[PDB]
Amino acid sequence: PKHGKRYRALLEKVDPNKIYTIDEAAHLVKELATAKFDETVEVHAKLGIDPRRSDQNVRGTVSLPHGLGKQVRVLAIAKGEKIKEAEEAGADYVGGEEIIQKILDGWMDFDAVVATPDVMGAVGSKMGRILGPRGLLPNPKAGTVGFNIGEIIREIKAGRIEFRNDKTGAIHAPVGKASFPPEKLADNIRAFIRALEAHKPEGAKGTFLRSVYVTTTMGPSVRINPHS
Amino acid sequence: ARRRRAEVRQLQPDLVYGDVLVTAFINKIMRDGKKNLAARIFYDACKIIQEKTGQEPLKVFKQAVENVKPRMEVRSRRVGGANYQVPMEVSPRRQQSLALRWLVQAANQRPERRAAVRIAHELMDAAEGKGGAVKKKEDVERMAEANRAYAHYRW
Amino acid sequence: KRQVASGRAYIHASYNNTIVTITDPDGNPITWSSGGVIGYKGSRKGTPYAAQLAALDAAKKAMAYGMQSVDVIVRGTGAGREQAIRALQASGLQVKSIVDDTPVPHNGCRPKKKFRKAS
RNA sequence: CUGGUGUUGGCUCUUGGUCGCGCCUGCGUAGGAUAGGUGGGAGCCUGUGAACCCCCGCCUCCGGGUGGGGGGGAGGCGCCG
RNA sequence: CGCGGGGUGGAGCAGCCUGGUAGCUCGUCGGGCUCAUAACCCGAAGGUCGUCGGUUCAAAUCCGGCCCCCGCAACCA
Repeated sequence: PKHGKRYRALLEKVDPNKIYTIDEAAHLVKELATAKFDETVEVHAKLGIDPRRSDQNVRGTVSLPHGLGKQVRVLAIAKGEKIKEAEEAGADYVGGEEIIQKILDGWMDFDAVVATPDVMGAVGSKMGRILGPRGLLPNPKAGTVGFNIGEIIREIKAGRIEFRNDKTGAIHAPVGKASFPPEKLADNIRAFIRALEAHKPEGAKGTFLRSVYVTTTMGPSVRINPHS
Repeated sequence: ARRRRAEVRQLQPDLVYGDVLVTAFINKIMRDGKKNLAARIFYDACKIIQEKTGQEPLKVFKQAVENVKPRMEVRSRRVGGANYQVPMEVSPRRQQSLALRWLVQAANQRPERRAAVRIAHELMDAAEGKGGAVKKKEDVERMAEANRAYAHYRW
Repeated sequence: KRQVASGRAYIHASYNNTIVTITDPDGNPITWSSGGVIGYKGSRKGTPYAAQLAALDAAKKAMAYGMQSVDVIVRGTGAGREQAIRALQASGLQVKSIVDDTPVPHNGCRPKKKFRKAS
């Protein structure tokens, strides 16, 4: 039919009109993660803004207190002592100056792509037309720019994520997995809600937080309470 | 031809491949009875078809006169002080004369030095279907099957 | 919206364009078509080929409307007319029957001087 | 001249533009098709009937997406390419 | 002056909105064609997407300042 038998049974333990604070949501998402693998906890929401202008288009970063649990393979396009700086801190691919010569025919997606301030004249024409809207853009507001490139890679491998606003006007980003207890999920979902409060654009009027959903990869969502 | 139905002029089998069609194409390749340098050219073409494509030249030539024959066309014919461009399938004889003549004309609008390579490179393209000669076939049928409004005057 | 398989198809064939309407059993337009609806304009509308297309187009635009069988009624003259009937048939419809209902005055209004050559 | 109200009351029908949601849709081209967009995903859809054969509601930029009933028995969809 | 819609070949205009697509049409021009021309049909010269900076690994697009046209109701000491 329209739905399933492993999906719909999850539509019995959650009332949409019953606002489950991140505690009755972090206790109920522990009974939504039924999968061969270990799911995640997709955290979504609809902000009170306008995604068509550039005064309220929220974006940035934020480290979650417990992390995620899903390892991300971060690489680099260094310049100087920032080639051995990302290789002492822990990086898969690093300072090869222009290793853009390998990735120009093929490639089966690793995870990340960082750089630095001086390789901006040609770090736009080589691999600036490929990963573009493929969310791997070395955007400095995204957190992938700077001479401190090996210092920004020990937190994206140990917790920190990225929440960007899309064309429509919402804010996504995972805050853990499905095997994370009621303490690791609920406390973490609190260090990402400040990231939407503190990064809250200026020209945005009204009650910024219209909604804040929290579900599980292949499971139903809960219109969780905003601050708690 | 106002009395008898004209009279189909009869060709003379091609001395190398047999077919009468062959010599006909040459008759067009020709200018001023220079039937030799005329004939000559046609073959030299095949020598390229042979080296450029391991396909028998004849087998190619035939298939190039085919993929070009225009199945229908437009011919003027007034009825009431108006020149409609009525379309009607074309005689299987004219259906050949056209294709042949065009393959020749086209083969002379290409930027190729020796005449040989022209008739050759062209033919090879008439078969594949992508040629300047194949072109008219298309632009002569796009004509009819467009003016198919005046069809009803099929004299 | 509503969908009914039984129908009635009208052929108003004139001189400058053949036109056809397809109604329901009560005679209410479900959809219509004409030499103008198709790409044609001007004189080549009155031509039969146009009539055919019009009929076909009318059929399909009537078919996907829940049609299956129609009652044909022609009116007028002009080339197109004929082709139009034959077109409705070999087109996928069901010509249940054809009638020739051309309007004729039992001598009423005087016609224009064009139509009055019949002095 | 005119809109709103007051004097101004009964009885059904019709139907918008908001806003309560329950719910339903999307395609230039290259491309097996009809890929709105961001985030998640290496996994789920079937014995509460899957490949397909028959029928209808619906939508149409008419290729085809969509969802229920009824034949039938175990095969689908995607990562990857 | 406050509000908001966009400048794109010679001209206009879809793309924007929903990121990476110079697409639609006529003039131009070589040619096919026909008595002649339009239509039809192939091929091509012509777009810094107003401009300037940033956001962009990529911007006609998101975009901050901005040149100018349009629309707009008010006001006018």
